[PDB]
Amino acid sequence: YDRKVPSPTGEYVKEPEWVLETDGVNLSEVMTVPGIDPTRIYTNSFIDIMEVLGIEAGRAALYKEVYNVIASDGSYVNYRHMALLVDVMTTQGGLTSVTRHGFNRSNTGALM
Amino acid sequence: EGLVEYIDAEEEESILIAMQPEDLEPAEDVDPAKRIRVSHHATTFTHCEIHPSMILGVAASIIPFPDHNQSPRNTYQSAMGKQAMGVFLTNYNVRMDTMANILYYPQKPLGTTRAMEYLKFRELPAGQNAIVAIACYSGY
Amino acid sequence: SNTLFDDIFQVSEVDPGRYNKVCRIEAASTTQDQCKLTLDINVELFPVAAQDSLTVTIASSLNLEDTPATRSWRPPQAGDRSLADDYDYVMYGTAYKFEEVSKDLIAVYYSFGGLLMRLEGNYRNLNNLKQENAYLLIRR
Amino acid sequence: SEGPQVKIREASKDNVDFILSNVDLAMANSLRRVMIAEIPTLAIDSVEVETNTTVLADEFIAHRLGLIPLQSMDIEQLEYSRDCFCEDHCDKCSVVLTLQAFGESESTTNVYSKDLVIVSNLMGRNIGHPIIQDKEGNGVLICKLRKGQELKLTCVAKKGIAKEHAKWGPAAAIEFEYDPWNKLKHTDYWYEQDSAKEWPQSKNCEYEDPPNEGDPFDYKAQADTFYMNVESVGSIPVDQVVVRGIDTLQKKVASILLALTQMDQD
Amino acid sequence: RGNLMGKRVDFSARTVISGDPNLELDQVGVPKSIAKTLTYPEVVTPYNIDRLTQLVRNGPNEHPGAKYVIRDSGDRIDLRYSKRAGDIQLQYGWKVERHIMDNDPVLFNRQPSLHKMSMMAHRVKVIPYSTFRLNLSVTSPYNADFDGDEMNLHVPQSEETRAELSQLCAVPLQIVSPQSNKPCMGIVQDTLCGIRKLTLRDTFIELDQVLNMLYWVPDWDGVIPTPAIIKPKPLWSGKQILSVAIPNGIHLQRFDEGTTLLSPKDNGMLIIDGQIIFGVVEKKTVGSSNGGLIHVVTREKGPQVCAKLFGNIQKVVNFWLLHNGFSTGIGDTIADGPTMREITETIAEAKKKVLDVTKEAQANLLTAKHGMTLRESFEDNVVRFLNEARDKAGRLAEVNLKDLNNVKQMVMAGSKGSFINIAQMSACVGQQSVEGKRIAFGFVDRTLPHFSKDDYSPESKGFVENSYLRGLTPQEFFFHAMGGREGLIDTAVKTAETGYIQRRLVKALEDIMVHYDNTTRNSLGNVIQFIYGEDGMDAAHIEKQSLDTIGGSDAAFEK
Amino acid sequence: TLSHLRRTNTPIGKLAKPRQLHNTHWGLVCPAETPEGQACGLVKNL
Amino acid sequence: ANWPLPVNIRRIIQNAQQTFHIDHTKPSDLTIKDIVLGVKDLQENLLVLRGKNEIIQNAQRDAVTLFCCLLRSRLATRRVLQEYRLTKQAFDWVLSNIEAQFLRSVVHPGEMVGVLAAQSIGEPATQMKVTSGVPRLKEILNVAKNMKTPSLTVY
Amino acid sequence: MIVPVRCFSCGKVVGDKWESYLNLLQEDELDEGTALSRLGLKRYCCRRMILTHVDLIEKFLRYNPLEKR
Amino acid sequence: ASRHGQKGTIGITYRREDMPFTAEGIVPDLIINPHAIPSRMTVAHLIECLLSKVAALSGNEGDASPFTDITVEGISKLLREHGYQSRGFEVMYNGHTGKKLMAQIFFGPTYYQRLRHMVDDKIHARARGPMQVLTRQPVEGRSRDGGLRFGEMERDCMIAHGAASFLKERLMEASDAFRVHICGICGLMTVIAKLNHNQFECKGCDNKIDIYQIHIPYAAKLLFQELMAMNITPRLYTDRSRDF
Amino acid sequence: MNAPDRFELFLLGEGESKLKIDPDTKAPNAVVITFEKEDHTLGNLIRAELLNDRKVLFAAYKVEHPFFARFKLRIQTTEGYDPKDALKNACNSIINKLGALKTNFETEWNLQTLA
Amino acid sequence: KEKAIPKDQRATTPYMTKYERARILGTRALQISMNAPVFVDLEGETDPLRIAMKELAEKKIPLVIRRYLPDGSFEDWSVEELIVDL
Amino acid sequence: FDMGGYFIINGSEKVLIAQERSAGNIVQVFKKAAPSPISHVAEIRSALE
Ligand SMILES: [Mg+2]
Ligand SMILES: [Zn+2]
Ligand SMILES: [Zn+2]
Ligand SMILES: [Zn+2]
Repeated sequence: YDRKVPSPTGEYVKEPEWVLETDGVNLSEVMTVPGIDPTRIYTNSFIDIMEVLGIEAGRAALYKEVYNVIASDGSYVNYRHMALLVDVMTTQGGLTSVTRHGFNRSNTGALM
Repeated sequence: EGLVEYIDAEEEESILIAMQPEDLEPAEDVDPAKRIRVSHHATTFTHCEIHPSMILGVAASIIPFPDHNQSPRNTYQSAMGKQAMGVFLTNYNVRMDTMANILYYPQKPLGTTRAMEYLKFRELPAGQNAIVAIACYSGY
Repeated sequence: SNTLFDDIFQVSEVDPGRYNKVCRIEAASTTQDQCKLTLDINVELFPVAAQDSLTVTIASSLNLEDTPATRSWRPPQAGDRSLADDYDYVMYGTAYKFEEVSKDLIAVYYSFGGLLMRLEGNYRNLNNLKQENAYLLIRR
Repeated sequence: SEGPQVKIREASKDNVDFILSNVDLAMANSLRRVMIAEIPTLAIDSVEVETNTTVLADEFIAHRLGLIPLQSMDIEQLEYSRDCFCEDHCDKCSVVLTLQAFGESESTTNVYSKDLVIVSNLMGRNIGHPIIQDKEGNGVLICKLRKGQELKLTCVAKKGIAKEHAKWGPAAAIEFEYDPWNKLKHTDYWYEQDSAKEWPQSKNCEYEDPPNEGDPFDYKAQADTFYMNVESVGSIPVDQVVVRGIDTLQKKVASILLALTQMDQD
Repeated sequence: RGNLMGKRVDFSARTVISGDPNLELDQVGVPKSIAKTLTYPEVVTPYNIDRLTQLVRNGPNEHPGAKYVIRDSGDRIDLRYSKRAGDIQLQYGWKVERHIMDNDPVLFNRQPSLHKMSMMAHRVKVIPYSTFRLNLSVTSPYNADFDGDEMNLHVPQSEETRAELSQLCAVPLQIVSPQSNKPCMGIVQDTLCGIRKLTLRDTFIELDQVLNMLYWVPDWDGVIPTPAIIKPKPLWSGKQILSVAIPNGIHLQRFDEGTTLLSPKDNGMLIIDGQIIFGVVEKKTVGSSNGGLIHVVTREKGPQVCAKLFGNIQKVVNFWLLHNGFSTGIGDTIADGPTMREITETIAEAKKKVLDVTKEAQANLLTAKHGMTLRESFEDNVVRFLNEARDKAGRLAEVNLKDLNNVKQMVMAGSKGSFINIAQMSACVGQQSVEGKRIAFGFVDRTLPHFSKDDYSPESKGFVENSYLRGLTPQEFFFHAMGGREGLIDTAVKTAETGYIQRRLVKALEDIMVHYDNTTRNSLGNVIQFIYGEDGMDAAHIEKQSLDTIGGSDAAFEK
Repeated sequence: TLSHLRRTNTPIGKLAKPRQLHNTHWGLVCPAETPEGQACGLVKNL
Repeated sequence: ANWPLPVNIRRIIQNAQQTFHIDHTKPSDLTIKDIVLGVKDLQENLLVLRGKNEIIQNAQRDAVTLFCCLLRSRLATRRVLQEYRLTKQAFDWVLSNIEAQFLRSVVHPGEMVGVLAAQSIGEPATQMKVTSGVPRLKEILNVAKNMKTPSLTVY
Repeated sequence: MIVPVRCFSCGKVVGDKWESYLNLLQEDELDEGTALSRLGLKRYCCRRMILTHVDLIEKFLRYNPLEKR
Repeated sequence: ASRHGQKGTIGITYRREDMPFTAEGIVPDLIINPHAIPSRMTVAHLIECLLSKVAALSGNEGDASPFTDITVEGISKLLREHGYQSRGFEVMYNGHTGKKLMAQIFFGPTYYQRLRHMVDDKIHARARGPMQVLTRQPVEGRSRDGGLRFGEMERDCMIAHGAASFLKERLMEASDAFRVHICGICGLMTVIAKLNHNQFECKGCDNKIDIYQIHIPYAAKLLFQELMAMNITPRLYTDRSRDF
Repeated sequence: MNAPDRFELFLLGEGESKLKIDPDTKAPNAVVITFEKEDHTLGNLIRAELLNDRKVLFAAYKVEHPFFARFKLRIQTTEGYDPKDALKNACNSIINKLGALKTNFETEWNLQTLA
Repeated sequence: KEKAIPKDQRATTPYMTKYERARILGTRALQISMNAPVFVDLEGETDPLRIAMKELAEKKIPLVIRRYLPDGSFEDWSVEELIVDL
Repeated sequence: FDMGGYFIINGSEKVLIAQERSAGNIVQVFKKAAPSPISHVAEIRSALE
């Protein structure tokens, strides 16, 4: 992959780095393997991110997953629209689904 | 006489069919406008298609040059060809139907299809030959 | 009113580009070795060929006596006298940029309704060109 | 007299071909618009059906009858039904035609426009008679009948213009062309390799000299010397179509002048 | 869901919609019969006592007219059957239910109505015929065409809703969408193609035509601009006349690839004081794009000024295109002989490359790419070669197209089409894929009963070598039909699945609102965000800007 | 009328994708005649 | 460096230059003290929250952090005097417009952002190695324990 | 169902040429192209009016009359 | 619609003297936008027009069967033999002014079809009309003077616009609106109101001075009554019991 | 059905005038004339004739909507020249030119033999 | 009245919102349509909405907006003192 | 031109749409998903006409 890191002169230059892509997720055990950068490891499934790094880390991971889907087709959506959806999904100290088993099990009035 | 044979989908799995007798059957400059046709250089043909155009149905046999169209457009025409006013029957004056539509002056197409002969479209046409201009005239 | 710039140029080359009526001509002044002109000319009304000599003049107004959307343009009337009578090709446009090329070289950009002109010269010959509207007169 | 010039190339009872020179494009275009849409003509407008045992609908026959071209040489002597002081219609603003056909023969019998009979008082006029323009002497095939079928109806003809309905249109296609050599650069010829070889030359190209093949474009030239071919449907003579087209356009301009004068007083 | 959340309502109308380039952006054409059915209860006041009395006299069968008279006591008097006693004497405080007139604000909607711009308020314009009429520029927000689509109309019945509808839902207020902080309305179709043609350097307009074009702009100042060319013939450039529609004081600058101050290709854009200096006008300028002319105008001069811009540009551009013309035919999809010879060789070279790989795999001398099987690696190589063959073939055809080619003209202006459309119509349809893979062996080890088993050549697994101009062979026709069926199935399935997703999302966030303390809370009062969007701004007012401090080298920063 | 007299219907728990135009359909059912709605692919024409 | 931000400063600067017809050659009358203090006190008027307590004031300061960075970068002492050639009258005009434009961009209380956000995310969905498109969006919205193609990225 | 009275495009009368057209095809042994030109139909708008017309009236006339006099 | 998926409605009708005309005097019976061709790639539509033009000029029946040896170039050659542009382009004149159109128009015959959808069978409006017996809302169906559905999605868009008052007007004044009396003790709609005598009573609570009237949709009344028959007590109250 | 009666294209209605002349405030000595029950046939002809007059500075016409048969004509003349007088001269020129054409056509037609 | 914030410590935005303007114009327009006394000089106008717009421009609308907080507290803002900047 | 092929029931023309079904008396082997004790199943819908 190509990542833009600051150059010693002060400019941003693209340098190549070797990145490993995996099928299957074991975040807890892989994160401890020596030789990798634990401060940058990312997982496709935001569920394991929440269980290992916390709700706030899951919040960022959830937004990135949503952003990728929206940006996969080239469409652009304002950040706050996705941020609000992600914030609602993580406001109850956890990842609440948008089905009848998630937001519809709260206490917001029977009529709603 | 053994000149033609009925073949089902299961039996097609064990035969080799030729698109047309013109080129594939005979043992084997070229016009730049003709489509690129593959000979397939096969010398074991067991059957020959009556005509490739017969793979189409009743509704798809009315389209002129359907092979010069994007596939989804042909599908739309098939559905729309069934909603076109015409002459469903010649005895519309003695039948009491819930609803019936009859065109005043039906005309047969200027560009027709050979399969169209057996659908009686030249006897019961649904449409007219209008003079059409493709232009941006008034923005309407 | 009064001429802001006048000189005689020799057309180095003519480029029709992708257009059929407008050509971009590169010319250099015959008296100054640091003056060049890039101009777009409607060759349908004023054909231009290579190695041709053109007298280029820029004026702020067309009326003879000095008078230093201003006013609604009206068709010329019989007996009207103006600087345009002494030239063959006349254009009206606006200056939209003043660029410094070197210590003493100044380039002025003009746009006559989409036909762009670039006048490059020393600081002491293009000092009368202001960021305003001006007429361009060309005589063969 | 030293105004627009006219030169007739081919004259017939159905088509007139001429060159209209020393005229402006606006006038030439307006003339053809008036010839198509604003020349009064006589046509069947209402039909009363007494008996109809045919295989066609009553409105189907009525529509066909309205498209039958009728003589309109003396149309100016007729009056508009809207401008006449009559209950429904009279001999001063209308013509009545009757059609009666019965299937007396075993074979199919054809009903033509020659079977229409005028039952009104023409008062010495020259209008109403259906136009017969074929060798056999029959007219338009209005309907077909078999044995035992009868058609009985009455037609009323009124004067109108094509703007109200196309059936009062007295002129067929009108050819109109100018500058066959494209010397005014009014068209950008679409082509693949060479426009001249791909675009056939108009038949009018022989009446004008070709371009000098290298001369500068003439920006002072204005379109003139229009080539026109007016066709007539047969209701009125083709020459009368052009003559009355000019008359109609002249009257319309005069009406504007008259209206302007009336405003001047007030 | 069927009777409380959504229910059928009165005072509404439905009919087919049509396009009218002579209608303002916010105007809607209403059929006369519909206007005679829908009514608005207007209160009788000293200001309209005379006007309302005339409507009562006109009766309910003559537009403009009235249908009912409601007294202050609540009694309703039907105008029909009432004329026998003569016209009613009106009094202050009464209500006269009269036909909807011109300029009456109405709500115009089209289902499924997936976003707020699909339901906007328009101004009534009673018209002949039995169809609704609306401006072309507002079709994109509605996602509507004129192939038979129908739209719903709703008439407010109170002054409060009348003012609320016209001050929040008005079309001009929806020009800049908050979904992507970019305009959702722009010049489209004929006006987009015409404006691109009109702004070319070769477009010059004579005096007679210029006067007509100038007069077509309602807000024209009555001053004829000086022609770009004064002698030997007064000619106005296309940019000069179009600049009249652009309001004064608008500045816009854009540089495309290779664009300089002396634009050699006439690309880019430069507008000073509402005058176009150089550059062609296309979708990047007058379309629904970020930073375009519409975005600049609506943010600098307001929404009402921007609404007038839509009409002015359309009126001037449509008139010019009416007298200029623009068409397209078979001749626009035909490439010259040399291009076809190059295209045929290009495809043959790709086939030969595919032949070589198909021979190495048969010899087992091909090593599978890491992470993929031998067969999967072979398929990827074949697909890559064939996909590139179509792209290269299309490039040759597109380059050969002349500037006069109508299909090329449409693509350049952005009105319709794209590169792939030109390539498939003229050069090569390409490889047909089902389930993201080549045509599978429906039969035993073959695709159709015309090839021998284990045939992996492009012609066998669904490579359409011909173009739509040349025609598809029967094998290609069936393979192409198979690919299209995948698209039709996806369209049906995608619509159903996506509709459920949208409903779920809306219901989960329907009770979230921004409060007067700038915090985002739901119906329970729980705080979702302590400030909307983490910055407190509105998406409709956001624009993309460059941060000059983050970028650049240290030396550049110091300088 | 002719099309309606030659139509076929496929009642849709199954593990397959019957809506696709299978290769064996060549020459037996029209590859282009199918409804555009919920019945796409399931209703075929001979 | 290209990010969405409320006020388009570049357009405002251009309007000031074109409105007052900046000479671009004659020296300006601006002073270094005026520019630095003019920009500094402008940042104080960019009020999103109006509480008079420490917690709200800190939140207000944080809310305009990024915008102030853009404001300072564009209205730099060197850039204003050297690149823009702004006059004191022009500079004051720019400052007033920036304050007015920023206050117009603030979200209006009572706006139903929740429905707007849902429609802005759902409307694009109708037009839509790893799972993408609607199946992935369904995978995200529906919190499914087992996803089709889980993956890890290791640096 | 029956030959139109007028050409749709230009309004030329074509309803009085149907029998002549049929006669030319049958007795004169002329192809449809030559017969159309001999009838004076030059513009292709008129040619398609007679060339593509279907005479459904003949089929209807085969049914016995509903009401005989 | 044509035989190639191209369908559309009549935008406007023009008389003969307004339509563009060729040098021969032929005016189109129909005008379609060029923009429909590229995105849809219905090349057969263009070929058919070229073939149909040749067929009419030659008095023949065009052969448009899918898989034949007929090529576009062959049609073009025959068309050129007739004195027409090989690609079907013609020089046209503007009907308003008579001036030549700068561009040449693809012009020829094509077979078009009239579909069953006519606007007169769809146009309909409703100010007021019959209501359903059960829900007391506008009936369904054009033939029965029914109303139009203001569905939940439409409600969502109005909530986004912030037009709270308009939303109430659609749901109450433009649809079912019912006034009911509720008891101050029990929130049930079981108050017997003798409006002629100006008397109210809530049997079971034994009160006549604690009655309130509320405006709710008739459907809402039906829901609560249905719930009451289901042993559920939806109680409507006018005063708050808990602070926000 | 909402199809207007076809006679509304040319027939003048009740309480309606053929011409409606109103002064234009956008430019000096400019007037706008509204023609009722007229189309491009007269607007194009009148506008073209006006442009031939050296004392007319601006002359243009437009049809706001094709549904209605009315067009607007804007005329601006030099100071001291009445726009109404300019219209008078233009109409008279058209009438005179048309009359000359009619006579020329008739004399040429009388010289033919086939018809 | 502990739910009424005194004018000295109001912390809401001093700018009238689009929703506040929409209701104020609609409410005042409705009152005008029902024969309410007009407090602004009329230079010729019959539309109640237009008259309301004229009143708002001159700040002659005798109404106050009671902005509610998510806890039940509220602030009273007069139309005259609210700046109309949008 | 009428081709028949339909029934007249209560005055209404009714057409019997052909119904597509899987052939009987044919052995078909299918694979099941991982969450199942059975990996492969051979099923025959025995039918006697
Ligand atoms: Mg549609
Ligand atoms: Zn009479
Ligand atoms: Zn014709
Ligand atoms: Zn009680």
